[PDB]
Amino acid sequence: SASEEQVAQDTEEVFRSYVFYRHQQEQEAEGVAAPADPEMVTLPLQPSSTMGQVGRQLAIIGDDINRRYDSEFQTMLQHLQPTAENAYEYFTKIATSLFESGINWGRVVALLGFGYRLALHVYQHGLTGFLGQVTRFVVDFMLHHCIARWIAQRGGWVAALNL
Amino acid sequence: SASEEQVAQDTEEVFRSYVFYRHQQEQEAEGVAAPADPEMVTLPLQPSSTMGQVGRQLAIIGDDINRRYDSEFQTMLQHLQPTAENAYEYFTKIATSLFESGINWGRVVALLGFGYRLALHVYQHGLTGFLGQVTRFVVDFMLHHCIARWIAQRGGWVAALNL
Ligand SMILES: [Zn+2]
Repeated sequence: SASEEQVAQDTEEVFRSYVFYRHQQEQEAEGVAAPADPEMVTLPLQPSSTMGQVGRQLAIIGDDINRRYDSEFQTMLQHLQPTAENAYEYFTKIATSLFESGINWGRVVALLGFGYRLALHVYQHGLTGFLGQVTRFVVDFMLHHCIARWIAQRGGWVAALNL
Repeated sequence: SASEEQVAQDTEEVFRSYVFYRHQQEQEAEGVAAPADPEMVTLPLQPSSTMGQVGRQLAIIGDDINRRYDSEFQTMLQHLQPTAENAYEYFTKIATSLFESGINWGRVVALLGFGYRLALHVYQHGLTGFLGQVTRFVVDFMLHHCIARWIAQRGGWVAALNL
């Protein structure tokens, strides 16, 4: 019975954990061809917590289902400028488009995936210290766009461990 | 009878307008010794709107009452690093401290003033495209820390035109 508030708070850990494990997965799948981002290795993590577990499962299942959203995110970000303002504008546009026709778990994973790709792009183009900002983009968007409320209604982030 | 939501939305314009007029004021008071930030000149503005008027009044009255908060902000920011993460951490710490003992209009102006100084510091140390991010720091903090709710309870941002 996680409240909307609690779900909204949980998203920070879910996203950090998703980023960490997705990046570990990419390193496993790509080896030396994996895009480097040490920020994604050293971020705060609590692996055995529930939300740590959830982000990790979302990273594993996204490897399969998020493939097509990803391949585009990767093409369509190539053109983004590394300022905070461009980042935010681009984030808001894509995230709004993702949810225009409603919310489902696959689109939740897609948003996390987009956050991941956005954060990695801006880092590669020299904007350091911005991973926390993308996490904030995600947490806040999920809260104000009633994604947190939706999740809470499905049983909380813990409901994702079943996917 | 502006709702909490509406007040929260209004803060964007109030802050942009405050920044614009405060920066114009600084240029008037300091001339060539005024710190340069063209971002503060070219930001979106609607001068005859209510919130445009409110930000402008807050800029004028802050010139007198915010002097001592400011002089410190100016010293205490000198040490801040121009990453988004440092910015956010420093913003959150100071803004939380400002409101620890409650909310009043002078502390509202102080927060806008801090936003102003933070935005100008990071710009001067080379972080461009970050003014919108500081505006977002302000808007969101006011909403989640029940400042918007407080203002709404006082009659909305329009209640400030009397100060
Ligand atoms: Zn928010």
